[PDB]
Amino acid sequence: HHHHHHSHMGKQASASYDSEEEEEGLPMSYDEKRQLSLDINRLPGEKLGRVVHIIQSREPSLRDSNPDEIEIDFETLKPTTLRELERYVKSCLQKK
Amino acid sequence: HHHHHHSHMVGDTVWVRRHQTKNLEPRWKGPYTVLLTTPTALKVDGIAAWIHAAHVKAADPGGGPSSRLTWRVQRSQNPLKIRLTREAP
Repeated sequence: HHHHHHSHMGKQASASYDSEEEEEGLPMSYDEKRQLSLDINRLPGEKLGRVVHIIQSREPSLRDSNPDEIEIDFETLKPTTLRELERYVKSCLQKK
Repeated sequence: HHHHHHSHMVGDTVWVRRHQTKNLEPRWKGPYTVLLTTPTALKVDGIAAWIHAAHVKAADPGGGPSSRLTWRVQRSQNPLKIRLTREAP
């Protein structure tokens, strides 16, 4: 015989589109490319593991041509994949 | 200057190579706990005989399981691009 109460009440989700986004998704500034750039490469093979995971999962490269090296060209990378990989690493760290 | 001495620790498990003609097929067995220690020989458990320390080898603890293929950032001809190189385990 031991009695202790929990407590969880209320739940609501409210969200829609960010913008119209009639295109694929290119509302990214150069600053956005710069932000995901340093944030990825400063962090070890864990986040470098996540960046190479996503780019090679959509478009493979290294496995065909020199698997010991990969270059992630953010400035000429698709802004869809950039903004996707950006929000992914941001929610992967949850740090401010 | 080489003193005819092998430091074998008493209490250590050591592989005792079968004393006879120099063939790779007579190998060591055990490993046996060192009971007695002299400058040039040692007596161990299991074999119940004195062995010359040149014909003996100290056993390994185990090792260190440490592996991970990882990416390393080099400075390239870049605005904000990076070059990730897969390093050894």
